[PDB]
Amino acid sequence: SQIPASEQETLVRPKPLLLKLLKSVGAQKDTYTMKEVLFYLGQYIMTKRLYDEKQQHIVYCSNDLLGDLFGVPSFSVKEHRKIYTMIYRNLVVVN
Ligand SMILES: COc1ccccc1-n1nc2c(c1C(C)C)[C@H](c1ccc(Cl)cc1C)N(c1cc(Cl)ccc1OCCN(C)C)C2=O
Ligand SMILES: [Cl-]
Repeated sequence: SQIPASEQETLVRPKPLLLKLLKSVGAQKDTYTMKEVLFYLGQYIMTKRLYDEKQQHIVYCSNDLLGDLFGVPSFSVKEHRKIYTMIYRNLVVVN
């Protein structure tokens, strides 16, 4: 819809700050798929309860490493294209 299914198959190498976050939720490796990166970031948000309990579409991250990563104090989980750009700040695509 917003995102082609093929995007999930993209292979990526996280930069240090993203790697730091991923290591708190998932197995370390040099190269991830975007399916993996997205899953792990989602799990990070859920475990650390960075979403508004009463307004669950909004992630609040100004008091968290995630805010440094994404460069925003908050965002909506519905804004998928924006999320991909924020993630892409922090990785290199490998091919
Ligand atoms: C605070 O959020 C919630 C609270 C309660 C329930 C759900 C959610 N919640 N909603 C969504 C997410 C979550 C959490 C974080 C897993 C993730 C998502 C959002 C942000 C990031 Cl960085 C990573 C992921 C996986 N996400 C999303 C983002 C993109 Cl760019 C592409 C597809 C996505 O999901 C498609 C639907 N899926 C459930 C199968 C959503 O639409
Ligand atoms: Cl933190």
